[PDB]
Amino acid sequence: QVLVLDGRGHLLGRLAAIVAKQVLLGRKVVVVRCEGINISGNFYRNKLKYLAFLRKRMNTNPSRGPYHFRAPSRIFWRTVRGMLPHKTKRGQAALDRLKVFDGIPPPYDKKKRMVVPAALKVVRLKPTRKFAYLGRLAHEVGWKYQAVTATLEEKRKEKAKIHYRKKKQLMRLRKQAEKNVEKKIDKYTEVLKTH
Amino acid sequence: MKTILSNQTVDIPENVDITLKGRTVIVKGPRGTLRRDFNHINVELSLLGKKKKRLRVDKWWGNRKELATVRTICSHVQNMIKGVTLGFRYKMRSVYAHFPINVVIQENGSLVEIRNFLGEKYIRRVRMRPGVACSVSQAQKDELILEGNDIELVSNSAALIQQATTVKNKDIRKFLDGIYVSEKGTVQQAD
Amino acid sequence: SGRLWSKAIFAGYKRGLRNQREHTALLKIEGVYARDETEFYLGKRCAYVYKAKNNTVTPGGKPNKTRVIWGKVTRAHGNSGMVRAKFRSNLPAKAIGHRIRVMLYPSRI
Amino acid sequence: SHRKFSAPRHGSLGFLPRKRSSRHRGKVKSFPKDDPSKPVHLTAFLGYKAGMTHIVREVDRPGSKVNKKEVVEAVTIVETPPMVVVGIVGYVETPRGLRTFKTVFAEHISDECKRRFYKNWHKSKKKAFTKYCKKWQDEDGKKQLEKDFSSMKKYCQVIRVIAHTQMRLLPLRQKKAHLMEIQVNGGTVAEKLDWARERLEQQVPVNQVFGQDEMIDVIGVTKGKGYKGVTSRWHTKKLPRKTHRGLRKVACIGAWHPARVAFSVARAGQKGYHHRTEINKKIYKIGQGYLIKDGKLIKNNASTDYDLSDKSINPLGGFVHYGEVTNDFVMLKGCVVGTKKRVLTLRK
Amino acid sequence: VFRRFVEVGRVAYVSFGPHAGKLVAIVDVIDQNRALVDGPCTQVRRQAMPFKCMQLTDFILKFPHSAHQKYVRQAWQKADINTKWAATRWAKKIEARERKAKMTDFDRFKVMKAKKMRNRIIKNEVKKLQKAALLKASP
RNA sequence: CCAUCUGUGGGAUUAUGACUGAACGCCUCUAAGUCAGAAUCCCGCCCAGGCGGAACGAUACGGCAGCGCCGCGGAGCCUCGGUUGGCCUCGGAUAGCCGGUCCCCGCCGGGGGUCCGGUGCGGAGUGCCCUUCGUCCUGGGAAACGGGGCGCGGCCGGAAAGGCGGCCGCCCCCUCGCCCGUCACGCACCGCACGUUCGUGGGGAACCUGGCGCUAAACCAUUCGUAGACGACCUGCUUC
RNA sequence: CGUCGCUUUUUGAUCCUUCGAUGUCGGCUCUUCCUAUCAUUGUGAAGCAGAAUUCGCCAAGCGUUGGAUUGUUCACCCACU
RNA sequence: AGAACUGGCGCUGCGGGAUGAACCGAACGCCGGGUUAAGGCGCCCGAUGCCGACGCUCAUCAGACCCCAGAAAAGGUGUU
Ligand SMILES: [Mg+2]
Repeated sequence: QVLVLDGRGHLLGRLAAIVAKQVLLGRKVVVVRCEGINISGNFYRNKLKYLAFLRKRMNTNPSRGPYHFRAPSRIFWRTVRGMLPHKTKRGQAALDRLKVFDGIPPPYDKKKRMVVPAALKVVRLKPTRKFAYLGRLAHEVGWKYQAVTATLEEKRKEKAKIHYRKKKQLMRLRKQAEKNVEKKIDKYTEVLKTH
Repeated sequence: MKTILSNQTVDIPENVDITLKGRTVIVKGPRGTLRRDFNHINVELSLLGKKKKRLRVDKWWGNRKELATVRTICSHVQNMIKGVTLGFRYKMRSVYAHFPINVVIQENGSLVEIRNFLGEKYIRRVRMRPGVACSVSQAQKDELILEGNDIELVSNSAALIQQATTVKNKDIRKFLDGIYVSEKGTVQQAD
Repeated sequence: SGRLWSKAIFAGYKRGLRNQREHTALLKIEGVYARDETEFYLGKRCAYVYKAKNNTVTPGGKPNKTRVIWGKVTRAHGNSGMVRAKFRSNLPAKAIGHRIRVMLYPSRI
Repeated sequence: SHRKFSAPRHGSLGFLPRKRSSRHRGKVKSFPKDDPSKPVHLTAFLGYKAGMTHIVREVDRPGSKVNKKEVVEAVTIVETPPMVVVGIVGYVETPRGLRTFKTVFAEHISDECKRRFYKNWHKSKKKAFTKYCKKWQDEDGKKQLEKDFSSMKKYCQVIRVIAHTQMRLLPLRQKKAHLMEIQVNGGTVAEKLDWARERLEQQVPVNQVFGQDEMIDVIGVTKGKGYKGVTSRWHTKKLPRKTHRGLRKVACIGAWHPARVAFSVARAGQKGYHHRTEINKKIYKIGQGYLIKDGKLIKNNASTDYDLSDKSINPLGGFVHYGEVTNDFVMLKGCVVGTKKRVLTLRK
Repeated sequence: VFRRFVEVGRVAYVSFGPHAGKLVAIVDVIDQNRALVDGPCTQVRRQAMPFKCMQLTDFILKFPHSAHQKYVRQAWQKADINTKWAATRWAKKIEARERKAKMTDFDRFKVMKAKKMRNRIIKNEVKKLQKAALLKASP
């Protein structure tokens, strides 16, 4: 139906190309928590070429023209758009299967999130080299919603502990229950063929 | 080149006990405790053996700028060992021409309120890094003493004073005025 | 009762870079993602099922709005589990990204 | 190419879309920061500028050449009858900005508030809030009305106050209340919200919001001048007399190769009626107006400690184009945005 | 931290490559990413496999530095690696991973009927432990 | 400017000076890790508010008509796409996962010793329903909650887009809602395609069809002049 | 004494474009951009005592005027800064 | 600007060089299947979604493919 990608620990370009192909193949993909997407090169380097991006400004009226987005959701959304044929109506419809969310909204906070090990910083960068966070190059460039998001993450993650705390309550119980066996006639055929 | 490992060790005396959570190191000693995280530096640490307490930092894989940081690790532990038993004391002295420097402390040995520097009206209030102590000397003219456990909180705070007494729009080769550091010592002596 | 066909999306037409070729389609059959493991699906009849507003069936007793375009899997296409298929008409290019329906019919297993 | 003689820009590009603004009542773009420790208080207030006079005050400024002398200052006076608090709005913050949580209005609302909710009060049956008043008195609608204050108290972080003006107390022919929505920047949100349930449909005077010599800001819509030419809209230099096709025009409206008229060039359009915010207007006096009939109402405005007369601030003959002031007023040093009889929101 | 190394004599599992799924004995590390290996009792002969091919196990063998096939053959079956490798929890998992791959359609039916049976049994039993857990907490 | 009034602060940092500190047993602003740093830069303040959204008010009688909500069955019209759902820790990576006695946070959470596992099997290469053709006879094992609901009543949880979820008491009811075994039946349509679900989908027009409600307002015309090229804009219009 | 480069604000060289026509000097007016920085911010260096200067760095935010002669661009002068 | 020798463009499409007169492949009746040249294979964009091999390099102006669309002398205890 729809896949949900957690975005932290991933690279900017390695994730957004895989989103750009999976969204051309008919799926509905939703990338959540695109605040902590890493991007290679140190922070002062990547903050330069975003400031160079901001002055690409049409001279005669900047109102029409290049729309510099600053939230790291639409930074990630604009990266996918440059890897799509958005001037065609097949490339328009590809963007409508992408819905990107910064932070974690309540339709998407209780789903299970997937990661892409192609795009992870742990996978793909050599560990002795420097990387930039997309959250604080957005915060350095006009994104005025870092504090109101990082408040709502710890309100979100505190509610997620008390779920997981009581989940491992539940599976301590059904593991203590399956000690009370009474069923080893059925345990023959699963251990025989990979329980 | 990618050499097989290098390793320095750091011996630990008895009153200080180093425990490590990971690449984070917790150093408890007599005169307090302090901790440093090295989660950027890609090396393993190993304290080995009861009753002798040896810390073994070694890097198995690596290049020449990755080999240069294995000594920087062990030389930061020995500033945590020395500073948690002896401490650090940066005595610094006021040098002045015609105008005497008036230096006082406002807030509990943390804020430093410098006035009459070079005859100027502008006070210069220096708030310090948390963990040092301000103290004007006794039995010495115009000497200021900073004391604490951690060297980088002592030394950076001793740099804020010397940087604040900076002569501007002048010849800096004459007009030698400033509160310069003069001695790098310890709080407890000779241990 | 249940699905007797494997899922596959119609990824595009066989093309160079500028010109494309309409007579051969190419597919991404799902679950198979290498050239070595696509040998099962060769020769399989595959179908594109769609809707209109007029009516036709062969077997169902009453004609419904469903109609179909048949076709078959020809060969493999590159190292990543793609597959090219040659239908009996050409796909309408409305079907880009939508599924097709790959049956199991002409079976050697 | 290199003009030979440097001049600066005519006009500011900071105010660029010289547009008829979409509002007659000035919008507060950004309210003052609110802290829990500081007492609980309103932040803005509505007033109607009446005209200007001047003044004579004893200056006290050590060092200057004016010190301990009399100075005249041009002052504007703004008649502000006390506001009536009507509704309470809470705002919870998102990562897409602030969002209105929900609103609770007063039990029985006034008649001139209801006149704001209609573009034709005469052709109407006046049916607004007739079904919303009945929920304050029907108890099923009431035990959930107190529920919407507890969810207000729990979630939303900044709350505001809907108030309006008493247009019955003014000589204008308008009678529609100007319904504003102003922010309470007091303590924590429970004391901030119990401070507004206590005073629904009750008056809030001006001296309770502002203070004497407490410097504020004026927000208004400018004097609308119409569709005026280049040399009046931007104050561009006129051409010499010999010029064919026109004197009062800008000559070169751009180069060749940008090949488009830039946004940064001066040309003709609507001058005036723009939204502007003044900064740092000092209050000189909070007067109170036209008290009791037990002995006498007492005019007694504009009677300072040296004047001691039965004066009142409305001048001899009444204000030009405004009327005759019977209410509480604020006087402010300097020019202030708007024609007379024009709403403008005073703000801390 | 770094609880198992390569070493002269370290028994390694070979994950991919031409010998995928067989143990080897590391004989000599040759240059930085390639190691001389053999398995005398597990049908893989002497060559240089790359290190990214192999998986380190936790069996060491005390044979000399770069001996012949014979002494490695002695040390493999003096230590009896093959019974110890079957009696480990990691080769049980690669045994279990191939039993699930060769599961026929009739067995997969029989697994299904015996899987959905015992998960009724626990769910009708784990509900009973919930039922007694509140019954402690109700007084 | 020929009169008068007002013009607003934060952050990361550039230059540069430094801190600890290796490489190079010393040294060193640097290689990892730090500090100060500015008419620049980004934001605030301010100007405009998106084929961008909220919150709230009011929702058409008259004389027959008319309109919402809920409960429905009955057909035809138009747009099609899918053929089982996973209902959630944080993260680390030269590291992590689980279970755990003891001293601390209004009968729950913070810690440490201890025991485990780990090319993760308390393994989304996975997990639960399930591949359920139905039913009847008919025994074993399993199980004493029953499980669907038009049920009625109740609670309390979830505001970042809450539009969802959990619990409880009564109830027409089931005591066949599983696994193995006994028995024989159903369209056995005579080898063949678009089958099988989500789905008593989405959107519109009407009619037989039960109950519950609801009885307005925009625009013109008129006036105002805080507004004006014209549109627009700000206003008035009660038998006092 | 050498010697290596950059720029297209000078002039040449060229003749690719326009001869069924691209209105040809300067001034006025107005906008924006470049830095190879005159001033202004923060700095480093002097044969920097101070004052004034000079050489360099980040740096184009902001300023860089009023006149006599002259068609002048340019030039030259008066005066302020 | 002017010669020589061979090819080309002009007369000539097609694949590749983003774009293109001449470059590199290659020449054309209308089609189906097969295969390749030059070129390529993160995603636009067909094909590396190979458990590719070995090294080199960190840039506060990185670099990146004939013709071809930007640079030198000199210098660097930056690494090899
Ligand atoms: Mg605002």
